[PDB]
Amino acid sequence: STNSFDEIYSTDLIVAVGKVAENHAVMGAKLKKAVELGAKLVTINNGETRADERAIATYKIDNTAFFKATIKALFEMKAVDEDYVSKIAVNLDELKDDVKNVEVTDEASEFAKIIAGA
Amino acid sequence: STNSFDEIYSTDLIVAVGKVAENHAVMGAKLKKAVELGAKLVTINNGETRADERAIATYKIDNTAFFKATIKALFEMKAVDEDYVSKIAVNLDELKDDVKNVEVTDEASEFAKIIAGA
Amino acid sequence: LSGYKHKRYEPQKHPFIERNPDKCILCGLCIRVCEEVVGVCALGFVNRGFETIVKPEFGLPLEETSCISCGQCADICPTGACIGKQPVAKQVPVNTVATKTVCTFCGMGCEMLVETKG
Amino acid sequence: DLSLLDPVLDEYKGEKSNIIAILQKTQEIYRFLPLDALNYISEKTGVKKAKIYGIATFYAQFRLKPVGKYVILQCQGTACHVNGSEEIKNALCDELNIKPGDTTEDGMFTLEEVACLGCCSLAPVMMINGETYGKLTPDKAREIIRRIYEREKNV
Amino acid sequence: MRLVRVNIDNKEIFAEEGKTILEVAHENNIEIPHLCYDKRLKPYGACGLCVVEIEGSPKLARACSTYVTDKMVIKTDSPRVRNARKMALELLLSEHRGDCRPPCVLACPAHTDCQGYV
Amino acid sequence: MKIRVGLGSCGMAAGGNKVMECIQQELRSRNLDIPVEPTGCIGLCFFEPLVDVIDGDDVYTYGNVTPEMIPKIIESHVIGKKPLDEFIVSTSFEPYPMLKSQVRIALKNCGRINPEDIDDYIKNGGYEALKKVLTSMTPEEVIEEIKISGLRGRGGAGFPTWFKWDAARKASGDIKYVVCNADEGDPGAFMDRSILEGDPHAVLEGMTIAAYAIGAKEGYIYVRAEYPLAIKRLEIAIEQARNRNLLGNNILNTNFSFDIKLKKGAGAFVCGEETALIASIEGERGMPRLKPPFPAQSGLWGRPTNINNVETYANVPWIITNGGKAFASLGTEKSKGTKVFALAGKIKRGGLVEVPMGMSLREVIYNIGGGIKDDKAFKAVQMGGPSGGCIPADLIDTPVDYESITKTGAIMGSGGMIVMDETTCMVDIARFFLEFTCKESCGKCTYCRVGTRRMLEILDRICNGEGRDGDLELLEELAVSVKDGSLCGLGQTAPNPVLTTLRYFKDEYIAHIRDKKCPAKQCKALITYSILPEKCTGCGLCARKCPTKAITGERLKPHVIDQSKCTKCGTCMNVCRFGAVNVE
Ligand SMILES: Cc1cc2nc3c(=O)[nH]c(=O)nc-3n(C[C@H](O)[C@H](O)[C@H](O)COP(=O)(O)O)c2cc1C
Ligand code: SF4
Ligand code: SF4
Ligand code: SF4
Ligand code: SF4
Ligand code: SF4
Ligand code: SF4
Ligand code: SF4
Ligand code: FES
Ligand code: FES
Ligand SMILES: [Zn+2]
Ligand SMILES: [Zn+2]
Repeated sequence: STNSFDEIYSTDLIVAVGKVAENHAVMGAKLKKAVELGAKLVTINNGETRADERAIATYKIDNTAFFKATIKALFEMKAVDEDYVSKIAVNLDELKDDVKNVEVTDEASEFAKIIAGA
Repeated sequence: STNSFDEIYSTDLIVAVGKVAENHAVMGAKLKKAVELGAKLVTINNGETRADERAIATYKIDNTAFFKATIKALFEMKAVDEDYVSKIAVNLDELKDDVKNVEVTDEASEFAKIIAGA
Repeated sequence: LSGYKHKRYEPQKHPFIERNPDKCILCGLCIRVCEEVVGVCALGFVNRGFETIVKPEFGLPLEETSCISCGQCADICPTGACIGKQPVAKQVPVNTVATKTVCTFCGMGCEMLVETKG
Repeated sequence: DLSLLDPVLDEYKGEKSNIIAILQKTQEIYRFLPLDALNYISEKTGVKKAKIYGIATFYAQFRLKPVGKYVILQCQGTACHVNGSEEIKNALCDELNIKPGDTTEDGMFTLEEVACLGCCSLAPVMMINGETYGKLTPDKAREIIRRIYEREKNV
Repeated sequence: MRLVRVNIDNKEIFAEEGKTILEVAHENNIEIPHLCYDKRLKPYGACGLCVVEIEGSPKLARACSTYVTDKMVIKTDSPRVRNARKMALELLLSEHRGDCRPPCVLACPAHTDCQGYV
Repeated sequence: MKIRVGLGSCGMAAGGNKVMECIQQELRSRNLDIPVEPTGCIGLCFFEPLVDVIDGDDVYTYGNVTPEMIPKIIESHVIGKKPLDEFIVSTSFEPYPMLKSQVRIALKNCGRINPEDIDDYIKNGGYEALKKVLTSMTPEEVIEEIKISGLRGRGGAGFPTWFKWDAARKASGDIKYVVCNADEGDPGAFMDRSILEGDPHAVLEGMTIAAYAIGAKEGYIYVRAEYPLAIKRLEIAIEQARNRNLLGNNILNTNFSFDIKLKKGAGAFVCGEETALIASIEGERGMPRLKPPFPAQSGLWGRPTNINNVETYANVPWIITNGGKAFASLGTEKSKGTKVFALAGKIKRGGLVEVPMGMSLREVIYNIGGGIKDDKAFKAVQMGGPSGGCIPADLIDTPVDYESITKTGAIMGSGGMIVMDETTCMVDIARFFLEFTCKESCGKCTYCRVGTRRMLEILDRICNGEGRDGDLELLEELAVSVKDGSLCGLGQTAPNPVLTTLRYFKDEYIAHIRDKKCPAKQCKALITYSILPEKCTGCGLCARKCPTKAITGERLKPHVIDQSKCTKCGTCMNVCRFGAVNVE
């Protein structure tokens, strides 16, 4: 993990992927508390979760292509500072070529808008 | 002593009698802090003190009569609930007779007004 | 102040939590913790006034509701109207000694006090 | 049945603050509150089942059991009670052999005590399916019950 | 920060603004009864055991929901408060069915924990 | 020529609907074109159904009308062109004396307009206050006008309405709410229902003026669903007001925009509380919240909310039109204006009255109400209802005023006024009020949840003859503890009937406890029905009327009661015209 559990209470946006609350009920309580404190919750899952009650965006996906579309959408809105990313990351052109032919959906574009606005 | 040192920070009015700050410098600092916190300071002494700087009333007395007149003034302005004092205290009529013939001065009346208004 | 007293206790088959309405002081803590902290909201008030009781959803057994068996209701109860059964062969009210340790069943690393006797 | 609830739930969908209105419409549709209907309301409205049960059991207008054909709203306000309305309720209970709030085993009468019906000057007052009766008396109330029973039996 | 000054049971306390009387008294090791309070939940005011006498208020105030203000005088064990708590506890015991101790323990002259060791 | 029939809640409970149907049928069969309208309750609820025949500006109010008398009235007044004067009860030139000592402000239009026609309300100086406020009045000017008028409460503990409006206005928020208590609460009060059935437009206009003063854009009416007539008339009035640009977006072609949604209450005495009304509107169970935050600072869904009664909202247009000083020139130095009282109980003339503040209760009863039914004695007035108290005969001179009534241990309350004479037991009344309180308590705090029930148990023991000695002081201690420890006002005011009855009528409790006798002969377990052999005539009516067949005897021989199987239902007194049965 990159960050600690405390920073959850102070982050702007939370993206909960999978059965986060179902498999770990205390994390569901922590997400509830964080959303009450002022965070924004986005849940990505293949089925229903207890965290959907206070989520601003709920995505029921079954394939990774969703995220790929998101990436393409992130490039379309010019939300990726490619200078900084090229300085810090490699395989950026390969990523651009990989996601260039995917179809951006309404759900993926909305997710990209939520991500870029946080 | 009837009360504790902490209550000084929370009392409405402080009457410092004698060389309180001169003999006990830390008490002078405590009075300065209490007046800064919102209290009102009255210094009674026969000479100058370092507590006169932030005092609302400064009295330079040399005799106990100043207090007696004060008591008489407290009776004249009807600031003594004699019903309560008669139940809690004795020698009240003797006190009234003792202070009946004294002369109320402007300083004593001002002190009595300060006491009754706190 | 003695008179009519409810007798609404019914035996239940739940392996972990035992609820006795006859010992309930109607503080609401179980409902408030299932709603505000856990977020499952499996308990609620039923009836009104002297007839008020705390019941799971639709008066169903705790197993048949959305309860996730976390035990928070039994942990917050002040007066033994909701208890968590002891993992022993015969139930016995004993004075235990508590040691702090860490749950090892998922990565959230929740801490707990294990209360033992022997 | 769980089919007539669709328009009622659709006209109050999207807000979890209309639950009491949904319960009132459900009671209008089904003449009582069925547990399966409460399950459906909780599923579609998004409100927890515990809160649905709490609201349903908190308010006096909501009844969880079927109610007989005739409802006897026997007013028990201050004016009627001062004018001797307790004896009216006792007479009705003794005649129908049921306790207040219950329904006869025949499924015909359902005595329920209510607040002021507005017509204090006719105290005591009892209402049966819209019809009103005022200036009553235990004997008179028993006579009304007997006349209603005989009139219905003759049909 | 800015500190409020309170007097709880003749003890001068410098508390922090935004706390309730329950929290301030817990910090200063003053015991106020409470049965429906929890730090994770919003106040409820049900049990009425936390009532304290605040000078200047004719009605007893719930320590779990009342906030400490500057120059406050609080009594937590005055005869009025004790009578209120006793009446609330008697009312709670009115609707209570249980055995605090089993009849076997009560029939032993030495009050041996028969049930416990059995 | 017009015909009006009084269709209130009590109007259709006395046959008013059938009277209107018969009038319409007679007019149709006679081939006549005369308007027939419904109208609210004028206050003479003991004369319903009331038929007002209007010729130009003259109004003739026939009372106690019947379908058989309708053809005579129609053919002699509408066709005969002459008042009948035999069944006439009131007229514009000589009004009923019950309406001569009343100064009416909230009930100004009640019974004198058409509740289902906005044009009739407009014709009688209606909605002009809203026009004036929207044209040439600042919201601060409106608040100052209400402040000068001295309006306060009219159905509560009594608080300056201007203070609530200013507190709601000064609060920060994009959206503010303006709510109304159409709930009556007190079981025996019907002023709000009659006002909504006879003058819903006054409440609507008052709500709109309150919103303009506050800045609200949406308002709520909390009417109990048990009152279908009030709901129907309110819906009709709201639709008519909307269709005339008097409610909704761009009211009166200006930037103001206020709308009202009727929120039907499910039925609870606790729901009348502000923090419980808010919960009921929000969809949760009506459990009262704690005092911080206050409804004015944050009410419905965490936004500023101003909750007021129906009567205080009806008072607003009159204050705006006639000025604050005119409203403040009536009453006393503290309580100013008029108060609506629902007179009921053992009274000769009951119904809605509107009396100026400072009027003595003796003037309200013996001068307006006509005295006591059957000209019996007079024991007490229960002012306030379950939260109020019993003002006895010796305190009959207390003026109608919040402070004067409060000093007697009662409260002004919503305005219910139940007169109880010498045949009504005080212990039974306290027991009845406590039973109502226990059946309507929200059951959150143990003081109201258990204290009220235990007090009810003590009173039941006293009434049932099982009252152990040493229960008066324990009842008083329970009452004081419950009063000073409960959360909301239901429990803090529940002990009031017990506290008052134990102050002015303690000897009744002593007799119920010490002598085990009922001074008023009302509690069944403390009385006895006995037949004097001399007085009886052996007609057998009482014997045949017994549900338990207690009384047996021979013909023309004195009947003998069966005390073993006597349920003390009191049927003998009702059925024996010879005065043979004696209760003692
Ligand atoms: C238990 C209880 C029931 C109440 N019921 C009503 C009611 O039915 N109608 C009403 O106008 N006020 C009622 N109130 C008073 C309200 O608290 C509040 O005063 C009212 O909503 C508006 O006050 P107002 O007189 O200034 O308009 C009730 C109060 C309590 C404590
Ligand atoms: S165990 Fe947990 S989920 Fe189940 S009722 Fe108790 S608090 Fe709610
Ligand atoms: S926490 Fe215990 S005492 Fe409180 S309401 Fe729940 S079951 Fe009753
Ligand atoms: S660590 Fe995981 S399994 Fe253990 S209590 Fe916490 S959430 Fe449950
Ligand atoms: S220990 Fe507590 S819950 Fe158990 S019987 Fe005693 S008082 Fe009641
Ligand atoms: S006094 Fe307490 S129990 Fe009674 S209605 Fe108010 S909050 Fe509920
Ligand atoms: S009181 Fe009723 S039961 Fe008793 S004798 Fe009279 S009629 Fe019969
Ligand atoms: S009604 Fe009166 S007179 Fe007739 S039998 Fe009964 S007691 Fe005798
Ligand atoms: S109290 Fe019963 S009709 Fe008014
Ligand atoms: S802890 Fe229960 S009222 Fe405060
Ligand atoms: Zn009427
Ligand atoms: Zn009696």
